[PDB]
Amino acid sequence: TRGTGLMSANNIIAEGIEKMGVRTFSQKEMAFNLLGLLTPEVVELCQKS
Amino acid sequence: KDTYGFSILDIVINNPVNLTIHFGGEKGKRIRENYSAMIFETTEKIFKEINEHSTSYTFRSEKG
Amino acid sequence: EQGIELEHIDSKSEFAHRIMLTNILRMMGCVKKQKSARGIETRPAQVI
Ligand SMILES: NC(=O)C1=CN([C@@H]2O[C@H](COP(=O)(O)OP(=O)(O)OC[C@H]3O[C@@H](n4cnc5c(N)ncnc54)[C@H](OP(=O)(O)O)[C@@H]3O)[C@@H](O)[C@H]2O)C=CC1
Repeated sequence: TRGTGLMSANNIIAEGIEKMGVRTFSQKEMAFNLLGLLTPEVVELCQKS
Repeated sequence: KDTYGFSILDIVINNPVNLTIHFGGEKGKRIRENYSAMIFETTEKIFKEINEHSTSYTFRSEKG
Repeated sequence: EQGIELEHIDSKSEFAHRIMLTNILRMMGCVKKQKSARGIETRPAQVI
């Protein structure tokens, strides 16, 4: 994740990393991914195991 | 408690104004089923808001 | 924790490990105890 916190300082090599077919995420993207785990279906899936 | 997710003794002792039943987990799902199976053939379902996507239901009143 | 190798693990690393592992376990336990003391068995908290 690019931006602040702990992963900042590594933003200058994000493009070089992504040149290998990898994905780096912004904080909005990572927040969207994490909020995807609070959806009703994922909640039920967590309740199952 | 096992069938509808509330204790009658709690209502008799504390007289709550509102009571919410939570359907999380297997037990909760079973209680939701027991809630959904109720009908008023005369075949309307009682608790018409409860369905397979309901996570909770709330009994409501004014004084108790 | 920046530039703290194995030989540098000290007070600050211990305090960070407390924050990031031990007190998250303690907070989970506290939430469990609070829901059990109230008979809540059908409204689990999701821990991300
Ligand atoms: N790429 C990434 O960023 C990755 C992150 N993670 C993990 O996911 C989480 C995401 O956080 P992230 O924003 O990245 O990291 P940050 O370090 O930015 O977030 C930690 C925040 O916690 C608050 N904090 C610090 N110490 C204490 C304390 N003693 N008590 C209460 N609050 C405190 C601080 O904010 P404030 O002082 O404003 O309260 C701080 O900004 C982290 O736990 C991280 O380890 C895991 C893998 C990759």
